[PDB]
Amino acid sequence: VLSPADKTNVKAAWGKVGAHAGEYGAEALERMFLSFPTTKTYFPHFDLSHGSAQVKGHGKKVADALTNAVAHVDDMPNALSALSDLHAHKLRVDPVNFKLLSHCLLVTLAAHLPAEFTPAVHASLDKFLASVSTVLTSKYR
Amino acid sequence: VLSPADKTNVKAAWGKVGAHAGEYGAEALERMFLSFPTTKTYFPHFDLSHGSAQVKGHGKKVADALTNAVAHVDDMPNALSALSDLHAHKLRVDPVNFKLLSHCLLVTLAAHLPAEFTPAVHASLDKFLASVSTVLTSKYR
Amino acid sequence: VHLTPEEKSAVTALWGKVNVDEVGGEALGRLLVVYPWTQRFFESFGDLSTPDAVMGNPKVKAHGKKVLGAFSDGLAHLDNLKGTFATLSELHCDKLHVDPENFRLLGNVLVCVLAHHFGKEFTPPVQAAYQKVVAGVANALAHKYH
Amino acid sequence: VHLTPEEKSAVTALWGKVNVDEVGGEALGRLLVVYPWTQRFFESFGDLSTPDAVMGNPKVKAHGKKVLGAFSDGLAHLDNLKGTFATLSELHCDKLHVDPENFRLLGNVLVCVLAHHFGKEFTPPVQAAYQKVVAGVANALAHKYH
Ligand code: HEM
Ligand code: HEM
Ligand code: HEM
Ligand code: HEM
Repeated sequence: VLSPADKTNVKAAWGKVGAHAGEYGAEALERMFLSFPTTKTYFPHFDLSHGSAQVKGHGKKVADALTNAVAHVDDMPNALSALSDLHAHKLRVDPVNFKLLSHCLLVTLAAHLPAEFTPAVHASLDKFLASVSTVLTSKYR
Repeated sequence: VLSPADKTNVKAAWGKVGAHAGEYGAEALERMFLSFPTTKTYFPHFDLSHGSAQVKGHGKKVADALTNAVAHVDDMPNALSALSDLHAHKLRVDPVNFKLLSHCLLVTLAAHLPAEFTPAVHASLDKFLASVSTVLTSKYR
Repeated sequence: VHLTPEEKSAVTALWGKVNVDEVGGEALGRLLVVYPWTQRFFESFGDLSTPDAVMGNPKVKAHGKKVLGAFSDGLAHLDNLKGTFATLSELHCDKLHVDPENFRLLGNVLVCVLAHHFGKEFTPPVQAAYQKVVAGVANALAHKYH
Repeated sequence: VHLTPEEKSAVTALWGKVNVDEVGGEALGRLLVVYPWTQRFFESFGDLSTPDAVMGNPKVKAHGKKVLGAFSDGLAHLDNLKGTFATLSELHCDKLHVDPENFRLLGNVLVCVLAHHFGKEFTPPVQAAYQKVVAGVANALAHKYH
């Protein structure tokens, strides 16, 4: 459960992402494909080369969804509804993979907003990313 | 989430366990200790020999708890409220360990109830055990 | 795989009692029923809408027997699993695009199947050996992933 | 683990820039804050009720320095992490009773601290190599559990 302190922190760090959100999503992706090559099994149709347009483009999609989750941290299920359906009924990404991407987002953030990535903020972001994965995997069965 | 069908399947198969719950709980525990040796790190005070009375006593407690969750399939978070506090604040069992026990619980029922362990029931019981695990680890952080 | 000669005796001994075609179509069916997201690879198989539709599906059945047939040959090379499954690993990675997690899920389901079928003959120490075996097969099938 | 010579040279060259005392204190501290349940093994350390108390705890950074020191020294025995950690593995199993899943948690926490400290130098390719290293260390630390 995201406590009031968590929401505060998540809203603080994400606020410091701003216009770079699309870039961080794209960095998170490259990190994941490289660190966990099994994840590439879901993007056979992508060009996975460094700086591919498909990757960059996709990085922003994910980024925007996260921002939307943050703006709606209090009503996550209803905000991510359509995406929950999407992943559960079409994409069918195995739940374990959400943990891999979540990690790469943390790394990306850590390497970009050093002052803000304090231990407690680190804790908050991890809880938040866990909540979002939980929301996207809730309609699986 | 547990659909009405899942609830009926769970009530039906647990009903069959009847008085053999404790015995099945103990067996599940022995199956986990053998197949997943790392799980033994949480019972370093326990006698773990074939037929250990400590293991038989714990199997019963676990079994009793599952029976209580089935009896309250409609309000599990509250029916298992005490155990959540316990696992979160005192025992602190890493969440991955619930997956291992759940699986051994499933093998034990599979081995004792071949008539009722259909793919439909198998599916429902797996979801049941998962939802119990989630309730027991909800207050960890 | 690290299996003691009592664990290897146990595995082979019980496998000798297994009906591969039957057990294969059974493990694959329950996988598709219990973890429905796994269906993402079988849309050419037809109707997988209900448990009975999945289980009685002749394409599901024919494929489960093919999968287990392969598994069985792995069983004759516990000391050379990587080598045995080398070509299949490349196939599932490069051509099929199967996330390795799927192999681990099938392994656990298989274990529930052997238990359902052998009853008390599937003792705690026998399960422990099979778990090392299914883990070994999952790792071998995923070794060529890149 | 097998790191390509250009992967090993990327690991090695960043490790030379590491202040082990600080980083080890940062890594173990964060582990206890992000994942509170890991605190079960460290209750005699004192007050860990708040993040600041955890980060400030003398016993914690002293232990962190202890742990990362071991890690550090293993990075030179990359060729044989199993033999390098064989005795420590027995100790965490038989004496300390540490669930190996904790080695994985720490490993990921460590990778986050490095990124936090090296920012732009911790490139995706460099992160990829370190992920292999921490998975290798976690696997070596657990090989002697029974
Ligand atoms: C933090 C969690 C994640 C979020 C917020 C998320 C969000 C999104 C969004 C918004 C889309 C685009 C849908 C559209 O076209 O409107 C998408 C597509 C997709 N996601 Fe997820 N996703 C997440 C995790 C994952 C993971 C872990 C994987 C697998 C490794 C994944 C694989 C896919 C795939 C394959 C697509 C479709 C790509 C395409 O063909 O364009 N997603 N996701
Ligand atoms: C979903 C299954 C689980 C249920 C229903 C469950 C239930 C219980 C219950 C009823 C107790 C006894 C409470 C008391 O009176 O002290 C307990 C204790 C305990 N559980 Fe859990 N538990 C579950 C899973 C786990 C797992 C996965 C582990 C570890 C691998 C674990 C480790 C412990 C330990 C160490 C104790 C204390 C044993 C003792 O000292 O007597 N539990 N659990
Ligand atoms: C225990 C491990 C497994 C073994 C030993 C195995 C074996 C096989 C074999 C021998 C083939 C046919 C090769 C060919 O067509 O040239 C194959 C194909 C295939 N496997 Fe696997 N497999 C395994 C697990 C799985 C699992 C768990 C999935 C995914 C849920 C999977 C999905 C597929 C698919 C999609 C095909 C192709 C079916 C078609 O359209 O013809 N396999 N596998
Ligand atoms: C992956 C890296 C790890 C390595 C290489 C490692 C290494 C060490 C070393 C060198 C010691 C010193 C023991 C002695 O002086 O005899 C130690 C002790 C200990 N380790 Fe680990 N450790 C690791 C991870 C962890 C984790 C994740 C935990 C638990 C969350 C843990 C818990 C302990 C405890 C409790 C002690 C203190 C024992 C005492 O107070 O006597 N270690 N570890």
